[PDB]
Amino acid sequence: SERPSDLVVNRLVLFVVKGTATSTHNTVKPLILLEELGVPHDIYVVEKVSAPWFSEINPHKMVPAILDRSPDGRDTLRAWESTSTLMYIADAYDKDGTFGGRNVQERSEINNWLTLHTAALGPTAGYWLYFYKLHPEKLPKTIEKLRSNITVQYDILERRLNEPGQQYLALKDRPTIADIATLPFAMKSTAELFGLEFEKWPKLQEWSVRMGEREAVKRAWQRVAGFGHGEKEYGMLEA
Amino acid sequence: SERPSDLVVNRLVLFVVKGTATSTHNTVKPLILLEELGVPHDIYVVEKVSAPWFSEINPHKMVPAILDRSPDGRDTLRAWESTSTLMYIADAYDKDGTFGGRNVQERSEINNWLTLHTAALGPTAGYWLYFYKLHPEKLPKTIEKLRSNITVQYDILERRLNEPGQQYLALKDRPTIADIATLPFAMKSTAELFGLEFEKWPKLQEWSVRMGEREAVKRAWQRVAGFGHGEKEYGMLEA
Repeated sequence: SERPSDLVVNRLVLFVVKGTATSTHNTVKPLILLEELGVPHDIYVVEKVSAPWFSEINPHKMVPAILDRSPDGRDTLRAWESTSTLMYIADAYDKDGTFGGRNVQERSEINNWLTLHTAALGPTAGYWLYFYKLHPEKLPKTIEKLRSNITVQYDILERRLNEPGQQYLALKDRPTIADIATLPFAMKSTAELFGLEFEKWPKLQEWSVRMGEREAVKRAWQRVAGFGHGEKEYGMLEA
Repeated sequence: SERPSDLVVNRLVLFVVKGTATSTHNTVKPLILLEELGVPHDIYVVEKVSAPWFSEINPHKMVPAILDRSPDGRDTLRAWESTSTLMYIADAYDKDGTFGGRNVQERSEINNWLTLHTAALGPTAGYWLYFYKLHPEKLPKTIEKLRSNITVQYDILERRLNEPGQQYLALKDRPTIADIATLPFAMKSTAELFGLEFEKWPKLQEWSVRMGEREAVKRAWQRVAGFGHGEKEYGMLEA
Protein backbone atom coordinates (compact mmCIF):
# COMPACT_ATOMS: atom_id res chain seq x y z
CA SER A 1 0.00 0.00 0.00
CA GLU A 2 2.76 2.52 1.02
CA ARG A 3 5.74 4.18 -0.78
CA PRO A 4 9.16 2.65 0.14
CA SER A 5 11.07 4.83 2.66
CA ASP A 6 14.04 5.20 0.19
CA LEU A 7 11.71 6.75 -2.48
CA VAL A 8 12.32 10.54 -2.16
CA VAL A 9 11.87 13.00 -5.09
CA ASN A 10 14.54 15.75 -4.76
CA ARG A 11 15.00 15.83 -8.59
CA LEU A 12 14.01 13.63 -11.57
CA VAL A 13 13.69 9.92 -10.58
CA LEU A 14 13.61 7.33 -13.42
CA PHE A 15 11.96 3.97 -12.51
CA VAL A 16 13.52 0.86 -14.14
CA VAL A 17 13.72 -2.89 -13.32
CA LYS A 18 16.83 -5.12 -12.92
CA GLY A 19 18.70 -5.18 -16.27
CA THR A 20 18.16 -8.36 -18.37
CA ALA A 21 18.34 -9.15 -22.15
CA THR A 22 14.56 -8.32 -22.41
CA SER A 23 13.87 -5.66 -19.67
CA THR A 24 15.59 -2.54 -21.19
CA HIS A 25 14.19 -1.69 -24.73
CA ASN A 26 11.65 0.87 -23.31
CA THR A 27 13.51 2.08 -20.13
CA VAL A 28 16.60 2.92 -22.30
CA LYS A 29 14.49 5.55 -24.21
CA PRO A 30 14.15 8.28 -21.51
CA LEU A 31 17.68 7.36 -20.26
CA ILE A 32 19.18 8.17 -23.73
CA LEU A 33 17.47 11.62 -23.61
CA LEU A 34 18.62 12.25 -19.98
CA GLU A 35 22.21 11.37 -21.13
CA GLU A 36 21.97 13.64 -24.28
CA LEU A 37 20.79 16.68 -22.21
CA GLY A 38 22.98 15.98 -19.10
CA VAL A 39 19.83 16.06 -16.86
CA PRO A 40 20.65 15.36 -13.18
CA HIS A 41 18.64 12.29 -12.11
CA ASP A 42 18.23 9.33 -9.74
CA ILE A 43 17.53 5.68 -10.75
CA TYR A 44 14.94 3.65 -8.75
CA VAL A 45 15.11 -0.15 -9.42
CA VAL A 46 11.52 -1.48 -8.96
CA GLU A 47 11.64 -5.08 -7.57
CA LYS A 48 8.02 -5.81 -8.66
CA VAL A 49 6.02 -3.51 -11.03
CA SER A 50 2.98 -5.43 -9.58
CA ALA A 51 3.54 -3.63 -6.19
CA PRO A 52 0.41 -1.57 -5.26
CA TRP A 53 2.59 1.48 -4.36
CA PHE A 54 4.03 1.50 -7.93
CA SER A 55 0.50 1.72 -9.51
CA GLU A 56 0.15 5.19 -7.81
CA ILE A 57 3.09 6.27 -10.09
CA ASN A 58 2.03 4.34 -13.23
CA PRO A 59 -1.53 2.85 -13.28
CA HIS A 60 -0.40 0.69 -16.28
CA LYS A 61 2.13 -0.97 -13.85
CA MET A 62 5.18 -0.77 -16.20
CA VAL A 63 8.63 0.86 -16.44
CA PRO A 64 9.75 3.35 -17.46
CA ALA A 65 8.06 5.96 -15.25
CA ILE A 66 9.29 9.30 -13.85
CA LEU A 67 8.61 11.31 -10.70
CA ASP A 68 9.93 14.90 -10.73
CA ARG A 69 9.28 18.26 -9.05
CA SER A 70 7.12 20.96 -10.72
CA PRO A 71 8.90 24.07 -12.14
CA ASP A 72 8.69 25.79 -8.68
CA GLY A 73 9.90 22.62 -6.83
CA ARG A 74 6.69 22.53 -4.65
CA ASP A 75 4.58 19.76 -6.30
CA THR A 76 5.46 16.24 -7.64
CA LEU A 77 4.62 15.38 -11.31
CA ARG A 78 4.68 11.96 -13.03
CA ALA A 79 5.33 10.65 -16.53
CA TRP A 80 4.68 7.08 -17.72
CA GLU A 81 4.65 5.23 -21.04
CA SER A 82 8.15 5.56 -22.65
CA THR A 83 6.85 8.05 -25.33
CA SER A 84 5.32 10.25 -22.56
CA THR A 85 8.63 10.13 -20.57
CA LEU A 86 10.40 11.52 -23.69
CA MET A 87 7.74 14.30 -24.10
CA TYR A 88 8.07 15.22 -20.37
CA ILE A 89 11.92 15.36 -20.44
CA ALA A 90 11.80 17.53 -23.64
CA ASP A 91 9.16 19.89 -22.09
CA ALA A 92 11.02 20.41 -18.76
CA TYR A 93 14.72 20.02 -19.87
CA ASP A 94 14.85 20.86 -23.65
CA LYS A 95 13.40 24.44 -23.83
CA ASP A 96 15.61 25.23 -26.87
CA GLY A 97 14.13 22.26 -28.81
CA THR A 98 17.40 20.41 -29.72
CA PHE A 99 15.52 17.05 -29.38
CA GLY A 100 11.87 18.28 -29.15
CA GLY A 101 11.77 20.70 -32.15
CA ARG A 102 12.58 24.45 -32.53
CA ASN A 103 9.31 25.40 -34.35
CA VAL A 104 5.85 24.20 -35.53
CA GLN A 105 7.35 22.74 -38.76
CA GLU A 106 10.05 20.61 -37.01
CA ARG A 107 7.53 19.45 -34.36
CA SER A 108 5.05 18.39 -37.11
CA GLU A 109 7.58 15.75 -38.34
CA ILE A 110 8.96 14.85 -34.85
CA ASN A 111 5.34 14.09 -33.73
CA ASN A 112 4.58 12.13 -36.95
CA TRP A 113 7.62 9.76 -36.57
CA LEU A 114 7.36 9.56 -32.74
CA THR A 115 3.61 8.71 -33.01
CA LEU A 116 4.27 6.15 -35.79
CA HIS A 117 6.57 4.34 -33.30
CA THR A 118 4.10 4.77 -30.37
CA ALA A 119 1.01 3.54 -32.34
CA ALA A 120 2.48 1.07 -34.93
CA LEU A 121 5.97 -0.56 -34.48
CA GLY A 122 6.01 -0.34 -30.65
CA PRO A 123 2.61 -2.02 -30.05
CA THR A 124 3.07 -4.46 -33.00
CA ALA A 125 6.48 -5.56 -31.56
CA GLY A 126 4.83 -5.80 -28.09
CA TYR A 127 2.00 -8.03 -29.44
CA TRP A 128 4.41 -10.14 -31.57
CA LEU A 129 6.53 -10.84 -28.41
CA TYR A 130 3.42 -11.46 -26.27
CA PHE A 131 1.90 -14.06 -28.68
CA TYR A 132 5.34 -15.55 -29.61
CA LYS A 133 6.63 -15.90 -25.99
CA LEU A 134 3.88 -15.40 -23.30
CA HIS A 135 0.35 -16.33 -24.60
CA PRO A 136 -0.38 -19.82 -23.15
CA GLU A 137 -1.44 -21.37 -26.53
CA LYS A 138 0.40 -20.62 -29.82
CA LEU A 139 -1.58 -18.63 -32.46
CA PRO A 140 0.68 -18.99 -35.53
CA LYS A 141 -1.64 -17.10 -38.00
CA THR A 142 -1.70 -14.13 -35.50
CA ILE A 143 2.10 -14.28 -34.85
CA GLU A 144 2.83 -14.41 -38.67
CA LYS A 145 0.55 -11.34 -39.30
CA LEU A 146 2.40 -9.43 -36.49
CA ARG A 147 5.86 -10.44 -37.92
CA SER A 148 4.62 -9.26 -41.38
CA ASN A 149 3.43 -5.94 -39.81
CA ILE A 150 6.98 -5.41 -38.30
CA THR A 151 8.46 -5.76 -41.83
CA VAL A 152 5.89 -3.17 -43.12
CA GLN A 153 7.08 -0.70 -40.41
CA TYR A 154 10.78 -1.34 -41.35
CA ASP A 155 9.75 -0.71 -45.04
CA ILE A 156 8.27 2.74 -44.01
CA LEU A 157 11.44 3.67 -42.02
CA GLU A 158 13.65 2.49 -44.95
CA ARG A 159 11.55 4.62 -47.43
CA ARG A 160 12.00 7.76 -45.22
CA LEU A 161 15.79 7.23 -44.81
CA ASN A 162 16.19 6.84 -48.62
CA GLU A 163 14.81 10.43 -49.17
CA PRO A 164 17.58 12.88 -50.25
CA GLY A 165 19.52 14.31 -47.24
CA GLN A 166 17.20 12.52 -44.70
CA GLN A 167 19.93 11.40 -42.17
CA TYR A 168 17.39 11.01 -39.29
CA LEU A 169 13.70 10.02 -39.19
CA ALA A 170 12.06 13.42 -38.40
CA LEU A 171 14.74 16.01 -39.32
CA LYS A 172 17.49 15.97 -41.99
CA ASP A 173 20.15 17.55 -39.70
CA ARG A 174 19.98 15.91 -36.21
CA PRO A 175 18.30 13.14 -34.17
CA THR A 176 15.13 13.93 -32.14
CA ILE A 177 12.90 12.13 -29.62
CA ALA A 178 11.38 10.33 -32.68
CA ASP A 179 14.81 8.69 -33.38
CA ILE A 180 15.36 7.84 -29.67
CA ALA A 181 11.89 6.18 -29.39
CA THR A 182 12.41 4.14 -32.63
CA LEU A 183 16.04 2.92 -32.15
CA PRO A 184 15.58 0.00 -29.65
CA PHE A 185 13.00 -1.66 -31.99
CA ALA A 186 14.95 -0.88 -35.23
CA MET A 187 18.51 -2.20 -34.62
CA LYS A 188 20.22 -5.49 -35.73
CA SER A 189 20.00 -7.31 -32.31
CA THR A 190 16.20 -6.60 -32.05
CA ALA A 191 15.59 -7.53 -35.77
CA GLU A 192 17.33 -10.91 -34.97
CA LEU A 193 15.03 -11.41 -31.92
CA PHE A 194 12.11 -11.00 -34.44
CA GLY A 195 13.74 -13.61 -36.80
CA LEU A 196 14.42 -10.86 -39.43
CA GLU A 197 17.55 -10.17 -41.58
CA PHE A 198 18.23 -6.47 -40.81
CA GLU A 199 20.52 -6.19 -43.93
CA LYS A 200 17.24 -6.19 -46.00
CA TRP A 201 16.81 -2.52 -44.82
CA PRO A 202 20.26 -0.99 -45.56
CA LYS A 203 19.53 2.76 -44.92
CA LEU A 204 17.65 1.82 -41.69
CA GLN A 205 20.62 -0.40 -40.58
CA GLU A 206 23.06 2.52 -41.41
CA TRP A 207 20.85 4.92 -39.35
CA SER A 208 20.78 2.43 -36.40
CA VAL A 209 24.65 2.23 -36.42
CA ARG A 210 24.90 6.11 -36.64
CA MET A 211 22.54 6.42 -33.60
CA GLY A 212 24.52 3.65 -31.75
CA GLU A 213 27.80 5.64 -32.18
CA ARG A 214 26.38 8.58 -30.12
CA GLU A 215 28.14 8.73 -26.69
CA ALA A 216 24.77 9.29 -24.84
CA VAL A 217 23.32 6.13 -26.52
CA LYS A 218 26.44 4.05 -25.59
CA ARG A 219 26.24 5.38 -21.97
CA ALA A 220 22.46 4.62 -21.76
CA TRP A 221 22.89 0.97 -22.94
CA GLN A 222 25.88 0.43 -20.54
CA ARG A 223 23.92 1.83 -17.52
CA VAL A 224 20.50 0.19 -18.22
CA ALA A 225 22.18 -3.31 -18.50
CA GLY A 226 23.82 -2.83 -15.05
CA PHE A 227 20.86 -1.47 -12.96
CA GLY A 228 20.21 -3.91 -10.04
CA HIS A 229 23.55 -5.81 -10.60
CA GLY A 230 25.58 -3.51 -8.25
CA GLU A 231 25.69 -3.35 -4.40
CA LYS A 232 21.90 -2.48 -4.22
CA GLU A 233 19.65 -5.02 -6.09
CA TYR A 234 16.42 -2.91 -5.76
CA GLY A 235 15.41 0.59 -4.58
CA MET A 236 17.09 4.02 -4.92
CA LEU A 237 20.59 3.55 -6.48
CA GLU A 238 23.44 5.44 -4.74
CA ALA A 239 24.21 8.65 -6.74
CA SER B 1 2.81 11.08 -57.41
CA GLU B 2 1.06 14.04 -59.16
CA ARG B 3 -1.68 15.26 -56.74
CA PRO B 4 -5.32 15.43 -57.95
CA SER B 5 -6.13 18.82 -59.59
CA ASP B 6 -8.56 19.73 -56.72
CA LEU B 7 -5.89 19.26 -53.93
CA VAL B 8 -4.83 22.88 -53.11
CA VAL B 9 -3.63 23.89 -49.60
CA ASN B 10 -5.06 27.43 -48.89
CA ARG B 11 -5.75 26.41 -45.22
CA LEU B 12 -5.71 23.20 -43.11
CA VAL B 13 -6.87 20.18 -45.20
CA LEU B 14 -8.07 17.10 -43.24
CA PHE B 15 -7.94 13.83 -45.27
CA VAL B 16 -10.77 11.36 -44.49
CA VAL B 17 -12.50 8.45 -46.31
CA LYS B 18 -16.23 7.97 -47.06
CA GLY B 19 -18.13 7.74 -43.75
CA THR B 20 -19.17 4.24 -42.51
CA ALA B 21 -20.10 2.84 -39.04
CA THR B 22 -16.36 1.77 -38.76
CA SER B 23 -14.46 4.32 -40.96
CA THR B 24 -14.63 7.29 -38.52
CA HIS B 25 -13.22 6.34 -35.04
CA ASN B 26 -9.76 7.87 -35.89
CA THR B 27 -10.73 10.67 -38.39
CA VAL B 28 -13.30 12.12 -35.89
CA LYS B 29 -10.42 12.85 -33.40
CA PRO B 30 -8.77 15.82 -35.23
CA LEU B 31 -12.27 16.94 -36.43
CA ILE B 32 -13.45 17.28 -32.76
CA LEU B 33 -10.43 19.53 -31.99
CA LEU B 34 -10.96 21.61 -35.21
CA GLU B 35 -14.64 22.10 -34.15
CA GLU B 36 -13.64 22.96 -30.50
CA LEU B 37 -11.13 25.66 -31.63
CA GLY B 38 -13.11 26.97 -34.68
CA VAL B 39 -10.07 26.28 -36.97
CA PRO B 40 -10.86 27.14 -40.64
CA HIS B 41 -10.36 23.87 -42.60
CA ASP B 42 -11.15 21.89 -45.76
CA ILE B 43 -12.15 18.19 -45.99
CA TYR B 44 -10.57 15.94 -48.66
CA VAL B 45 -12.30 12.53 -49.14
CA VAL B 46 -9.56 10.07 -50.30
CA GLU B 47 -10.98 7.56 -52.84
CA LYS B 48 -7.91 5.22 -52.60
CA VAL B 49 -5.38 5.48 -49.70
CA SER B 50 -3.07 3.31 -51.94
CA ALA B 51 -2.69 6.23 -54.49
CA PRO B 52 1.03 7.22 -54.68
CA TRP B 53 0.23 10.97 -54.05
CA PHE B 54 -1.42 9.98 -50.72
CA SER B 55 1.55 7.82 -49.44
CA GLU B 56 3.77 10.95 -50.05
CA ILE B 57 1.52 12.58 -47.36
CA ASN B 58 1.14 9.56 -45.00
CA PRO B 59 3.62 6.68 -45.66
CA HIS B 60 1.34 4.41 -43.52
CA LYS B 61 -1.46 5.01 -46.14
CA MET B 62 -4.24 5.71 -43.59
CA VAL B 63 -6.59 8.56 -42.60
CA PRO B 64 -6.58 10.86 -40.85
CA ALA B 65 -3.82 13.00 -42.36
CA ILE B 66 -3.39 16.80 -42.64
CA LEU B 67 -1.64 19.19 -45.01
CA ASP B 68 -1.43 22.84 -43.84
CA ARG B 69 0.47 26.05 -44.60
CA SER B 70 3.55 26.63 -42.36
CA PRO B 71 3.08 29.53 -39.88
CA ASP B 72 5.01 31.96 -42.22
CA GLY B 73 2.86 30.69 -45.19
CA ARG B 74 6.05 29.93 -47.26
CA ASP B 75 5.91 26.06 -47.02
CA THR B 76 3.45 23.13 -46.60
CA LEU B 77 3.65 20.76 -43.58
CA ARG B 78 1.94 17.45 -42.88
CA ALA B 79 0.55 15.50 -39.90
CA TRP B 80 -0.48 11.80 -39.81
CA GLU B 81 -1.46 9.23 -37.16
CA SER B 82 -4.59 10.58 -35.33
CA THR B 83 -2.58 11.38 -32.12
CA SER B 84 -0.05 13.39 -34.24
CA THR B 85 -2.94 15.32 -35.95
CA LEU B 86 -4.14 16.34 -32.43
CA MET B 87 -0.59 17.41 -31.39
CA TYR B 88 -0.21 19.42 -34.68
CA ILE B 89 -3.63 21.23 -34.38
CA ALA B 90 -2.93 22.07 -30.66
CA ASP B 91 0.57 23.39 -31.58
CA ALA B 92 -0.58 25.54 -34.56
CA TYR B 93 -4.06 26.68 -33.32
CA ASP B 94 -4.32 26.22 -29.48
CA LYS B 95 -1.92 29.01 -28.41
CA ASP B 96 -3.64 29.33 -24.93
CA GLY B 97 -3.21 25.53 -24.26
CA THR B 98 -6.99 25.11 -23.63
CA PHE B 99 -6.70 21.51 -25.03
CA GLY B 100 -2.87 21.10 -25.23
CA GLY B 101 -1.96 22.22 -21.67
CA ARG B 102 -0.92 25.62 -20.19
CA ASN B 103 2.30 24.49 -18.35
CA VAL B 104 4.64 21.46 -17.76
CA GLN B 105 2.36 20.27 -14.86
CA GLU B 106 -0.83 20.02 -17.02
CA ARG B 107 1.09 18.64 -20.04
CA SER B 108 2.70 15.84 -17.92
CA GLU B 109 -0.78 14.28 -17.38
CA ILE B 110 -2.17 15.25 -20.84
CA ASN B 111 0.82 13.38 -22.41
CA ASN B 112 0.44 10.37 -20.01
CA TRP B 113 -3.28 9.82 -20.85
CA LEU B 114 -2.83 10.69 -24.57
CA THR B 115 0.15 8.22 -24.85
CA LEU B 116 -1.78 5.49 -22.91
CA HIS B 117 -4.43 5.72 -25.66
CA THR B 118 -1.83 5.90 -28.48
CA ALA B 119 0.24 2.88 -27.21
CA ALA B 120 -2.38 0.65 -25.48
CA LEU B 121 -6.18 1.01 -26.11
CA GLY B 122 -5.82 2.53 -29.65
CA PRO B 123 -3.57 -0.25 -31.10
CA THR B 124 -5.41 -3.01 -29.11
CA ALA B 125 -8.78 -1.74 -30.57
CA GLY B 126 -7.17 -1.35 -34.02
CA TYR B 127 -5.97 -5.01 -33.99
CA TRP B 128 -9.46 -6.00 -32.69
CA LEU B 129 -11.14 -4.13 -35.68
CA TYR B 130 -8.50 -5.60 -38.08
CA PHE B 131 -9.13 -9.27 -37.04
CA TYR B 132 -12.95 -8.74 -36.56
CA LYS B 133 -13.67 -6.97 -39.97
CA LEU B 134 -10.65 -6.89 -42.37
CA HIS B 135 -8.57 -10.14 -41.91
CA PRO B 136 -9.50 -12.64 -44.69
CA GLU B 137 -10.23 -15.36 -42.05
CA LYS B 138 -11.80 -15.21 -38.54
CA LEU B 139 -9.32 -15.71 -35.61
CA PRO B 140 -11.69 -15.89 -32.56
CA LYS B 141 -8.96 -16.76 -29.96
CA THR B 142 -7.04 -13.56 -30.91
CA ILE B 143 -10.31 -11.51 -30.95
CA GLU B 144 -11.04 -12.96 -27.41
CA LYS B 145 -7.55 -12.03 -26.05
CA LEU B 146 -7.74 -8.48 -27.55
CA ARG B 147 -11.27 -8.06 -26.02
CA SER B 148 -9.81 -8.97 -22.56
CA ASN B 149 -6.98 -6.45 -23.08
CA ILE B 150 -9.65 -3.76 -23.89
CA THR B 151 -11.23 -4.43 -20.45
CA VAL B 152 -7.78 -3.88 -18.78
CA GLN B 153 -7.64 -0.39 -20.45
CA TYR B 154 -11.26 0.41 -19.40
CA ASP B 155 -10.23 -0.62 -15.79
CA ILE B 156 -7.35 1.97 -15.83
CA LEU B 157 -9.70 4.76 -17.18
CA GLU B 158 -12.38 3.81 -14.56
CA ARG B 159 -9.74 3.97 -11.78
CA ARG B 160 -8.65 7.47 -12.90
CA LEU B 161 -12.28 8.80 -13.16
CA ASN B 162 -13.03 7.51 -9.58
CA GLU B 163 -10.28 9.81 -8.15
CA PRO B 164 -11.80 12.79 -6.27
CA GLY B 165 -12.78 15.71 -8.58
CA GLN B 166 -11.23 13.95 -11.66
CA GLN B 167 -14.01 14.91 -14.18
CA TYR B 168 -11.73 14.35 -17.27
CA LEU B 169 -8.84 11.91 -17.91
CA ALA B 170 -5.84 14.30 -17.72
CA LEU B 171 -7.13 17.47 -15.97
CA LYS B 172 -9.85 17.80 -13.27
CA ASP B 173 -11.36 21.02 -14.78
CA ARG B 174 -11.66 20.56 -18.58
CA PRO B 175 -11.22 18.12 -21.47
CA THR B 176 -7.91 17.98 -23.33
CA ILE B 177 -6.49 16.19 -26.41
CA ALA B 178 -6.13 13.10 -24.11
CA ASP B 179 -9.98 12.98 -23.70
CA ILE B 180 -10.57 13.61 -27.45
CA ALA B 181 -8.14 10.76 -28.43
CA THR B 182 -9.75 8.28 -26.00
CA LEU B 183 -13.52 8.97 -26.55
CA PRO B 184 -14.19 7.02 -29.81
CA PHE B 185 -12.84 3.72 -28.28
CA ALA B 186 -14.46 4.32 -24.83
CA MET B 187 -18.17 5.03 -25.51
CA LYS B 188 -21.21 2.69 -25.29
CA SER B 189 -21.63 2.10 -29.09
CA THR B 190 -17.95 1.01 -29.45
CA ALA B 191 -18.00 -1.11 -26.21
CA GLU B 192 -21.12 -2.90 -27.67
CA LEU B 193 -19.21 -3.55 -30.96
CA PHE B 194 -16.38 -5.09 -28.79
CA GLY B 195 -18.97 -7.36 -27.03
CA LEU B 196 -18.59 -5.55 -23.68
CA GLU B 197 -21.17 -4.24 -21.18
CA PHE B 198 -20.16 -0.53 -20.84
CA GLU B 199 -22.30 -0.18 -17.66
CA LYS B 200 -19.57 -2.26 -15.86
CA TRP B 201 -17.46 1.00 -15.95
CA PRO B 202 -19.88 3.62 -14.57
CA LYS B 203 -17.55 6.68 -14.18
CA LEU B 204 -16.07 5.95 -17.66
CA GLN B 205 -19.64 5.77 -19.09
CA GLU B 206 -20.62 9.08 -17.32
CA TRP B 207 -17.40 10.67 -18.74
CA SER B 208 -18.26 9.41 -22.29
CA VAL B 209 -21.76 10.99 -21.98
CA ARG B 210 -20.26 14.30 -20.63
CA MET B 211 -17.87 14.34 -23.65
CA GLY B 212 -20.76 13.48 -26.06
CA GLU B 213 -22.87 16.47 -24.82
CA ARG B 214 -20.18 18.95 -26.09
CA GLU B 215 -21.50 20.83 -29.20
CA ALA B 216 -18.09 20.35 -30.98
CA VAL B 217 -18.27 16.52 -30.44
CA LYS B 218 -21.92 16.39 -31.72
CA ARG B 219 -20.90 18.48 -34.80
CA ALA B 220 -17.81 16.27 -35.53
CA TRP B 221 -19.83 12.98 -35.36
CA GLN B 222 -22.61 14.47 -37.60
CA ARG B 223 -20.09 15.72 -40.20
CA VAL B 224 -17.72 12.67 -40.27
CA ALA B 225 -20.65 10.26 -40.95
CA GLY B 226 -21.71 12.36 -44.01
CA PHE B 227 -18.30 12.82 -45.75
CA GLY B 228 -18.47 11.20 -49.26
CA HIS B 229 -22.32 10.81 -49.13
CA GLY B 230 -23.04 14.24 -50.76
CA GLU B 231 -22.61 15.80 -54.28
CA LYS B 232 -18.87 14.80 -54.24
CA GLU B 233 -18.16 11.13 -53.35
CA TYR B 234 -14.35 11.79 -53.40
CA GLY B 235 -11.97 14.80 -53.52
CA MET B 236 -12.07 18.30 -52.00
CA LEU B 237 -15.55 18.95 -50.49
CA GLU B 238 -17.36 22.28 -51.19
CA ALA B 239 -19.09 24.89 -48.91
